[PDB]
Amino acid sequence: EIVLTQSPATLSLSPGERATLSCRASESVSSSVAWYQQKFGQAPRLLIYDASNRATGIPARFSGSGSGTDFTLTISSLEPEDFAVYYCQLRSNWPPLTFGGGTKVQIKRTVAAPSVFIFPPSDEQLKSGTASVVCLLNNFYPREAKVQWKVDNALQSGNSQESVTEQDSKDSTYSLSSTLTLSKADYEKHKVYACEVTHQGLSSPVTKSFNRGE
Amino acid sequence: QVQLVQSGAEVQKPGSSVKVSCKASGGTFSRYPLIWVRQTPGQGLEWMGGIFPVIGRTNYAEKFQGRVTITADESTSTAYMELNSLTSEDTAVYYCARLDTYEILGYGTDVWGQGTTVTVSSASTKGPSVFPLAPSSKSGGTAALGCLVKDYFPEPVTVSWNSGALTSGVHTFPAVLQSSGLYSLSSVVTVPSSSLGTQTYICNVNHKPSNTKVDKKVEPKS
Amino acid sequence: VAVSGKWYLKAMTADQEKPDSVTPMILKAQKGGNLEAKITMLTNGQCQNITVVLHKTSEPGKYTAYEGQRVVFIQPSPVRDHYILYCEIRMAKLLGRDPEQSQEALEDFREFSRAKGLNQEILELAQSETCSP
Ligand SMILES: [Cl-]
Repeated sequence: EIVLTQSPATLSLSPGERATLSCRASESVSSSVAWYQQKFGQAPRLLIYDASNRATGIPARFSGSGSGTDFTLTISSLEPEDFAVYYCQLRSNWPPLTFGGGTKVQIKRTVAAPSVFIFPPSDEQLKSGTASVVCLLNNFYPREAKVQWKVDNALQSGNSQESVTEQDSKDSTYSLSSTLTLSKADYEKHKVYACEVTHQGLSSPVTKSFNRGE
Repeated sequence: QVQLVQSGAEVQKPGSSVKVSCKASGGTFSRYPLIWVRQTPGQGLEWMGGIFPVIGRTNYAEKFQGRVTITADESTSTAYMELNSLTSEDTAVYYCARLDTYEILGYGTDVWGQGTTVTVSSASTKGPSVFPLAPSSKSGGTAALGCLVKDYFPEPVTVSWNSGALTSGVHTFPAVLQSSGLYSLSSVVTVPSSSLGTQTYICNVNHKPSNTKVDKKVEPKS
Repeated sequence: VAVSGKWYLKAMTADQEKPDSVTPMILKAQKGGNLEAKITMLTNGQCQNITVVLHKTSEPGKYTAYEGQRVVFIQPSPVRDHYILYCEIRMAKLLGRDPEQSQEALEDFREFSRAKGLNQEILELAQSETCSP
């Protein structure tokens, strides 16, 4: 197989800054490299083909370079609309046509710890036999954050799902929700429900808790 | 100008197969690589395989070798991707693309289909239940509250607050597909805690597939 | 457009009866559809700069050159990163990304020439990045 490595996988910049994105093939592939832009929820957009050729309509600030193993996409000066994920891909008459893992170009801002909120299951929900407990991590940066659930101090595993927002257009932060799902039976066996949060911006982990039954 | 048109959105049960079509008009694939690419929600692009006329062969990525079959039918200018033994992790957008690689040097006129969403679930169309995420009694003068939109299928739902009059501070999270085959998502908002007595907060949920609507008042619990 | 591509002329044949050395071939595509190919060749102690303009046809991979009088067919080889050019004298040429000979590409190029009825004794051209009289 041939693997394409895109490293770093995140770049945090701002309008006015140069962006230099790297794509390294695991062995020589001559000039057979394409670059794509992709914004959240949209189709991929071809920028560069044959390592150095702009697709039609692509602005001049986008340039591709390299031959062999080491390829580069340069955006000479970022515009607001340029914050997106960028992929490289082998593109040729011959297989394989592997994609790189992507480099996310985001807006830099200062570190911001999450504001954490815990929400008990509603009485209405409990009636039905299931309990959802929700933990909100609001307006943090950067994106890396760990959420751990503890029930009567026992670490939970396998019974939670997380979802994250796109970077906020106004304040450049992320938010995250974690939902712990239990049967009513299991929920009713324990007292203390806790959400424990670790993040670059927190000097100690932050916990929010409730005792089952206000 | 060649266009690729894919078949529409599919819902398939775990264990079944899905066969997605890709019809070319204005041209054919006889001299050009025809490839399939997928993207799982919020994740990256993965090449699945393709038909490569220059070597007279269809080739697959390792990850999909033995579980995907790619074919084409000359007479109908149609290419196909069949994925067997579906599991929830094959829930994705699948794309076909014709690559403009035949000329020694060309203009990069690649053509992509519009994408086909495949959702792997045992569920039937079902409207959501909406539960309050009640503001805590206990923070810079601000409180977080929200709605949990649980147990709907398929995507999407829409959520507003106060009929769209409340937009500041709202975060509506991407849905998660639960093991039941049903979706769940949360919408939250931060508001002034001084407001909690006086201002009503209602989430407006719309699930067009079921023609259902839920409006839920969210208030401090007694 | 002003799209570009770099290549090596590694082997040639024709239906009739030769550079001592060649530089890489460079192709430039122009808004409109035409390609321009440039290469330098060492012949009789002299460095000749060759330019050929290949004019679009309605068929991809098929161009006209030399004031309409030559028709040129360009197609990818089955062997990775090689192409075959066919022209009608009637001649064929093997192009590659790599200056070093590929035996596989050469073998395919032989079978191609036979199908076209060209001389099957293929001439392999020596490569040099610059041309020294
Ligand atoms: Cl520009």
